[PDB]
Amino acid sequence: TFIVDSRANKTEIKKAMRKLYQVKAVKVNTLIRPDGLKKAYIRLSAAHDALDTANKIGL
Amino acid sequence: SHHMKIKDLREKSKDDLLKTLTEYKKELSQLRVVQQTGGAETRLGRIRPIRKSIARILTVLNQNERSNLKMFYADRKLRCKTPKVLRAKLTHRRRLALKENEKNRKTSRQMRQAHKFPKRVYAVK
Amino acid sequence: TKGTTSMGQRHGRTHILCRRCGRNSYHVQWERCAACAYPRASRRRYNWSVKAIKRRRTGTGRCRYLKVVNRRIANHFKTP
Amino acid sequence: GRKRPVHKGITYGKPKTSGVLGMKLNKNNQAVAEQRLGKRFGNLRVLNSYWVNMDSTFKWYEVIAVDPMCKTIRRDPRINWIVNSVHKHREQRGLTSAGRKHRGLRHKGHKASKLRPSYRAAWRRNNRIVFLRKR
Amino acid sequence: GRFKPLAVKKKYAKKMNQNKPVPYWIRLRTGNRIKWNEKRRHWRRTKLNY
Amino acid sequence: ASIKCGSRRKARRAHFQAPSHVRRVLMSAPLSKELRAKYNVRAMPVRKDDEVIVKRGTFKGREGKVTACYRLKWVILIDKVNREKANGSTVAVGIHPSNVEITKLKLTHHRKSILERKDRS
Amino acid sequence: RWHRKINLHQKRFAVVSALAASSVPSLVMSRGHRIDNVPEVPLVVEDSIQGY
RNA sequence: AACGUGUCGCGAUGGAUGACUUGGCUUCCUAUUUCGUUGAAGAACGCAGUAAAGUGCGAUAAGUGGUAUCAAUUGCAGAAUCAUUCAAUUACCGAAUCUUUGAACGCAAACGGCGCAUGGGAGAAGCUCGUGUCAUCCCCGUGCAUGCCAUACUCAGUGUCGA
RNA sequence: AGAUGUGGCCUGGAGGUUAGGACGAAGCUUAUGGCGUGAGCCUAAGAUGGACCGGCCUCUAGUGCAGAUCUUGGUUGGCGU
RNA sequence: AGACCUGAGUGUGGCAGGACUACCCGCCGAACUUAAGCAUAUUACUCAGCGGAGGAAAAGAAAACAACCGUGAUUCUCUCA
Ligand SMILES: NC[C@@H]1O[C@H](O[C@H]2[C@@H](O)[C@H](O[C@@H]3[C@@H](O)[C@H](N)C[C@H](N)[C@H]3O[C@H]3O[C@H](CO)[C@@H](O)[C@H](O)[C@H]3N)O[C@@H]2CO)[C@H](N)[C@@H](O)[C@@H]1O
Ligand SMILES: [Mg+2]
Ligand SMILES: [Mg+2]
Ligand SMILES: [Mg+2]
Ligand SMILES: [Mg+2]
Ligand SMILES: [Mg+2]
Ligand SMILES: [Mg+2]
Ligand SMILES: [Mg+2]
Ligand SMILES: [Mg+2]
Repeated sequence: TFIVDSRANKTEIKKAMRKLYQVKAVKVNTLIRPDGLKKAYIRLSAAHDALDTANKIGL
Repeated sequence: SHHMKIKDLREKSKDDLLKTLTEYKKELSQLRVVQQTGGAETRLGRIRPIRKSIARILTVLNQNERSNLKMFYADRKLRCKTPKVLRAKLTHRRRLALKENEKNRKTSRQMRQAHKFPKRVYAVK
Repeated sequence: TKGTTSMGQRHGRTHILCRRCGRNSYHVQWERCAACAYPRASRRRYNWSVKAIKRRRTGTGRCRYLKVVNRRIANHFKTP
Repeated sequence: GRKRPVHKGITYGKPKTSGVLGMKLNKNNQAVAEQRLGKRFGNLRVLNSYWVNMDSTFKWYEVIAVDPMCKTIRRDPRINWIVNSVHKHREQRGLTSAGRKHRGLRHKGHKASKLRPSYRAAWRRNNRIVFLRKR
Repeated sequence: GRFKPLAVKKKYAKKMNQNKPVPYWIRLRTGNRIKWNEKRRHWRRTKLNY
Repeated sequence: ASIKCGSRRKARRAHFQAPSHVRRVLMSAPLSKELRAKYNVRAMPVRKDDEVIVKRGTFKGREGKVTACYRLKWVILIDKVNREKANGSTVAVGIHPSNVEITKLKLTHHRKSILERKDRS
Repeated sequence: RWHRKINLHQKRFAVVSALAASSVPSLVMSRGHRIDNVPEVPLVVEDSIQGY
């Protein structure tokens, strides 16, 4: 789950989740919040562990 | 801490300046995760010195692009295809106004009467 | 009746927000703003209300460019 | 003539201001022709016009305009004054020859004393209550 | 209801992020003027009508 | 600075709405007469870490080192000039630099360039 | 009306009258001035003070 | 008696008066003093370690550059050096940045919408001898409102000729 | 009703003069008396205040309240109804 | 075939559009009011409305005034009045 910029589509969020983070997004479900921000749920490709990515990010 | 001085930053090339811009956009992006997951007040708090040094790399990159493009259109007779972002921005009214190579244009007779009868300096006693 | 009961019969919106005016003055059936006359190129300005003239005037907002161009003229368009 | 555009010919108030059809505009049609050109072709500075032809319905005027951004006009001394931005719409302010006609500036002496430089320039001058300082 | 334009949703989102109180350290500055927020909007008392 | 003029309302506005480079000159202190007589300068803008002695107030006759020039509060902070709160914790008490003369200067080669500029010789 | 205009002779005859009364030492003294040690009224000094 | 009434002393309620005044109002003066398609004024949304409003600024976002100043800012944190520049801070200004709009101008519009040319990008399918290349899809730049002036090619006309 | 006179009183500021104030100015308070026909002035006491101000001669004006279904703020009987 | 004339289409280089509008230029243009009524007249060739510039604008270089012993572009001031 990431806050992304509110003027990106789901295709360019997948391509940024490949160049920053060396993982493969199979499904992005975006959501412009009542805060005003766009939140994306980004499911990884089951060849990539979610905790192993989230430790490298650190959270 | 890490803080790009601009005097050692203007001596870089266009490739090394971009390579240290991705270096510092990446370091800012992994402090936006410690700004959301708690964060010690020392690691966080390098957010201004990074974000103002990104502003120094981009102002060296952009001042080197307008310098190498203003010296691409004033070089020769290509100054009709000069894009208007590079032209001398004045007031809108001052660009349309008559230049002073113009506007002192005068008739062959108006030149003669200022040469046959010029305004004299004189006194009185 | 015309008092309390008829207040509940008011359902829609006459005006929505103006894309230019800023205000809740854009008429929906007649596509025109009650306050800045948008989409007309000129804005509403009437000397029978100078108090409204003094509210939509230069300097009531931010003046992003008249800040910079007034000192460009005051410093006589200097250039190194 | 000028039909007064009151709704349905109905107008109000004092009977001197009741007429609709016999009223006449205070600008001649040559000035009105020059203003319709220059309000329509904004990049051109019109200087004066002249009578061409009449019909029973229409009058025609050739209005001479000049392009102020043309490099010929800017470099030519006897026409480059038109490029200065005080002549931007000479027609809309009564500064052409037909404008100076309906202002009365064909006359100079005792026939124009109420209207030199303008009627408003003489109205203001003749009616402003002057307060001298020590009086 | 469900339909809103996104430009109305983003104006309604600004007013949620403005509806927060003055923090306490504002009240401890030198030339202080602000005790409370004077613009605390409540959804029932005053209507935005976007 | 030239704050004083004919109009009080304008003079008293340019004092209390002064930038911190104007507030530095306005927050000046005299020099001690063994130090005024050396540099031939009569007063000096106060820096941090230069030593002063206090001449007006309840803290008059107190020496010490300047630890903060708090220009927003128009005051100075000497370490040796302080008191305690209800907790027993100590807090530094502000003095205006009028009430204070300098007994040692903190010198840099931008501060040694102000003394050569104000040198009356 | 802020400013007033006074006749030219009546401004001159008022400057003269206030100038005549400076010679009277009773009127200079009854106006506040401490002239108790002054040599003479009208006091007149030399022009060496115009070079101090 | 009780209630009540009156007078003084002390309390409360109330927020006048005085003193104060970084504000208004009025007058007078000095200029290489007058915005915008090179996108203005206005409107919108954002930007701080902490930040609602306001101020300042624009994804370089409470600012970057340069000059002058010469050790702060300070509510609390943080911070190479503790100061001939190359990192205080403030003031000033030449170099820049300047989101979405708006005359608003590719077409629309209670749509963060959709084009036609053109260039760049990314590209886990294919093809290639993991590299390259890369179909749709998806991003980004630029050109394109209309009128007019000048201009250098393609035309229309049983307009007048002409072979 | 009205006119007029007043070395008649009072308030803000200005020109002059003469003086007060941290040993306590302005303001406020009154079973504080004094004296003026009166408008008013002055003293005293504050177990009040905390920094400005008086008198006289001239000059000037946004200069004197009890009521305008007066304006604005507050309070009150009705009423613990 | 070609020309000339009158019109098109694109390419290229430009410009106009909105803001301000105190003053100023062009138009448009009232009524309350005053006349102790009211209609001419007055308010006023003013308010409001529309268009257009500038640092000022507008005017200006005699188809002028005069009737003199003559004057000499415009603008403004005092006066004329
Ligand atoms: N005394 C009544 C007041 O008089 C004031 O005005 C007075 C004077 O200011 C005013 O004087 C005017 C003068 O101002 C103006 N500049 C010129 C005029 N010549 C003067 O008038 C003068 O001459 C006339 C006759 O010519 C006399 O009738 C008049 O009394 C005299 N003052 O005439 C009034 C006579 O005293 C105000 N109008 C006003 O405050 C009030 O009516
Ligand atoms: Mg005249
Ligand atoms: Mg559009
Ligand atoms: Mg009064
Ligand atoms: Mg316009
Ligand atoms: Mg009236
Ligand atoms: Mg009447
Ligand atoms: Mg008007
Ligand atoms: Mg002119």
